[PDB]
Amino acid sequence: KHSLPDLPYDYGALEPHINAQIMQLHHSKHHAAYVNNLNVTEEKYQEALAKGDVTAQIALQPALKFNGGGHINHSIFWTNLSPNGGGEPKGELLEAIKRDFGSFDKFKEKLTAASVGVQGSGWGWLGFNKERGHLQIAACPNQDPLQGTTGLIPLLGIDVWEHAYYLQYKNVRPDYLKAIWNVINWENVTERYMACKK
Amino acid sequence: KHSLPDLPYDYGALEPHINAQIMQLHHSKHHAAYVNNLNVTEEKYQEALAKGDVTAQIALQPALKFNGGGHINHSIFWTNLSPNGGGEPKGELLEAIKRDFGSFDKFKEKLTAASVGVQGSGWGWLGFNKERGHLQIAACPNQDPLQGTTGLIPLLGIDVWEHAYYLQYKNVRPDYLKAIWNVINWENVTERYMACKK
Amino acid sequence: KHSLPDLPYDYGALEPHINAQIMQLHHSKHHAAYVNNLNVTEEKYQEALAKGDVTAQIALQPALKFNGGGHINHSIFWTNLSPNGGGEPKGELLEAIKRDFGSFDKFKEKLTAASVGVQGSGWGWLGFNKERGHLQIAACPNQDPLQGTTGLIPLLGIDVWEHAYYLQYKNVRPDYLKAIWNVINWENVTERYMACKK
Amino acid sequence: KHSLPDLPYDYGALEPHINAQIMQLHHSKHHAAYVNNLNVTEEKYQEALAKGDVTAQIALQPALKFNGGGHINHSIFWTNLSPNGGGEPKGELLEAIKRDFGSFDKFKEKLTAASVGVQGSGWGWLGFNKERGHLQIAACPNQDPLQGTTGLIPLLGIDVWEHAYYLQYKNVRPDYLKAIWNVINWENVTERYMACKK
Ligand SMILES: [Mn+2]
Ligand SMILES: [Mn+2]
Ligand SMILES: [Mn+2]
Ligand SMILES: [Mn+2]
Repeated sequence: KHSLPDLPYDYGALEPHINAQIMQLHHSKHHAAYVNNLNVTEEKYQEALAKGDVTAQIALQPALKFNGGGHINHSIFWTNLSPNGGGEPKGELLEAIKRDFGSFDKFKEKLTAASVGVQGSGWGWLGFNKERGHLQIAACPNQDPLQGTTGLIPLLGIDVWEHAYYLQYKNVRPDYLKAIWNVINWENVTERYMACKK
Repeated sequence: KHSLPDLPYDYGALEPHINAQIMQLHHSKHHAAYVNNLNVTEEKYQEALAKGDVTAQIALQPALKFNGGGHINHSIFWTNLSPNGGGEPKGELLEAIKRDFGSFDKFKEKLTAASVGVQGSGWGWLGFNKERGHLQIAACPNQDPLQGTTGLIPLLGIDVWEHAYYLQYKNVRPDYLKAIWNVINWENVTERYMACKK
Repeated sequence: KHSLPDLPYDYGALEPHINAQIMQLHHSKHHAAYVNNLNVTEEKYQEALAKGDVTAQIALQPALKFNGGGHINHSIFWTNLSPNGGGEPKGELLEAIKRDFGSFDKFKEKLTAASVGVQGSGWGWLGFNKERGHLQIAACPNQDPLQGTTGLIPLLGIDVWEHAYYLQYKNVRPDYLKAIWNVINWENVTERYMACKK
Repeated sequence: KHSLPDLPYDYGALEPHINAQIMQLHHSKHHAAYVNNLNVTEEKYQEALAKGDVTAQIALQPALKFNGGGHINHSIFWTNLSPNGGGEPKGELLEAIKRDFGSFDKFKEKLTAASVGVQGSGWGWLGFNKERGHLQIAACPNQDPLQGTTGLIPLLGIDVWEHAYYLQYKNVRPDYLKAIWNVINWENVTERYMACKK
């Protein structure tokens, strides 16, 4: 079975950057949608695998990636956010940011960059490229997962799907994206960071 | 130059199905975004064509389709909607619907079908397949145009991009999709229809 | 376990249309490659499913579709070919061809059409669209299966991957495509046809 | 007008690695195909741009990228190959290879890696990522150009489209890929390299 994470703060705790109406729905109506369909599909995909049924296995695949990836994209997100989060990453992570984007503000535009240009629905990502032992920004389509689709390890991800900001910023994706920095829980983005080791 | 169509009714005129806050923004902040970037890109793409510069031509391509298709997808949409629109297509169009989906409610389910399943951002489409002289439902990704990407002729399209319903239906795409029928200006969907001739 | 079909004729039996060097390799070196990797992957995909491991499940997906689809695309192919095959489809199938493409020669160009324009590697397909009870030509990318990716039922498929003709027609895909008609086992393309029933 | 480059050696000059039957056809029948269709399409695309005809512009797009990118992918290729080419990149380029893949054999494996895994038709690429001032291996689909589609600068590319090796290595892509090293004209791959400057 797969289950919906409780988010590490109330809905309320990310005001004013992200309002609680958006957190209310992102977690409960949105993320829960994916977990449940992940479950129905994975269910169906251990049945069809078992029969060796390669066309219904291939047919259950976009379903599996949308909800699969939609479950794990949004599960990393809540953790990347926190009220006593925010500011700039201390220590090691910061230094890697410095070593790879030149400076934290250069790193910040480079990620607003990726995120603000997702044509349609998708995500912006600060990832880790462990074959090259460095940071790496990537943007992903729909709920297409960073590691499931590129092999890069997710440290920080930004949802730019309209359901993530619209009820608040309306058409202005980059306003959302500016608010977002203030709740970025660098203490966890670092934990993910450290996990990766050279 | 490309210019933003005025929509054929005030924002207000599609209440309660689509509220005027949504119409206000879809036309003004959203569609206008695409026209203007269409223009900057087409500008740049007659410069680079002129230099025979095939890599910057290929680079301006997703930009051109997003805003190109985003301009023409949304320009057909306003025309497919009207207050004294709605109900059931009379005459010829209805009959083709009957001949191709069996009945208008079978046709309606088949198009909610397409639309409600757009993984991510995209559109549901009642099109015309002129190589086979019949109707044809198609769903398109992002602002990927029906005829620019499939050759099918657009008669009726439904935006299922979240920016089309979210401020009102929130996570409930199919509620939007049920409201939508009541403003469907069949008189124009028919005009597009007739244009196609066998 | 998945196993390689024996092909229903010797390599030799499709001369001169397709030479036996090509049949030798298509079946033995090519198709067998896919079956074996289908097996290793499906193996790995019942392990990771079992652990509920959604990122390695999503990572095994292009592997599964390439070899999955590559196994079932090529398994339908051999059956669509035969020496005492060829000519035009008798009875019902022919009539559906007449009803959907106007005539067998109109149907033949419409399928050379699809096949000859596969940008890169892929397949041309005479399929069945069972939601609309009619024939339907479709072209698929790489070893992307007709029914696994579109829901259409495969009656006749043409490989236009270069490995299918190159050792013989070299750069001339459409020469291959003309030869191909002469070995088209219409007796089986019909059996697939009939299976579909309205 | 666009014109076919003469290749910098006779067909013959890359034996035994790539045979002259393959060079004969790659340059003459294959690359020439793309130049000519580039030309017809670019022609049509300055007509339709001129009329502001956004759906026929979007329709001429896959045509333009296939032949556009197919023209420029194959034009860089001939230059990356030479008889008095081969071996090990001297100086600066070598050092960047050392700095980015650890060693030239690690770099070689990493690029056979990319190339040998192109599902279907495509290319493996040693590129330059000028926003990060370093080397970067990328693999591209069909004739999808490195810089036109990723912004990375092409220094060395390997065609793994079957038309590049099949008449010689048949199903064995990696044999082709091993032969390939021996004709790699490092003197030019370096010139492209140096052009990029930090
Ligand atoms: Mn989301
Ligand atoms: Mn819209
Ligand atoms: Mn094949
Ligand atoms: Mn080539």
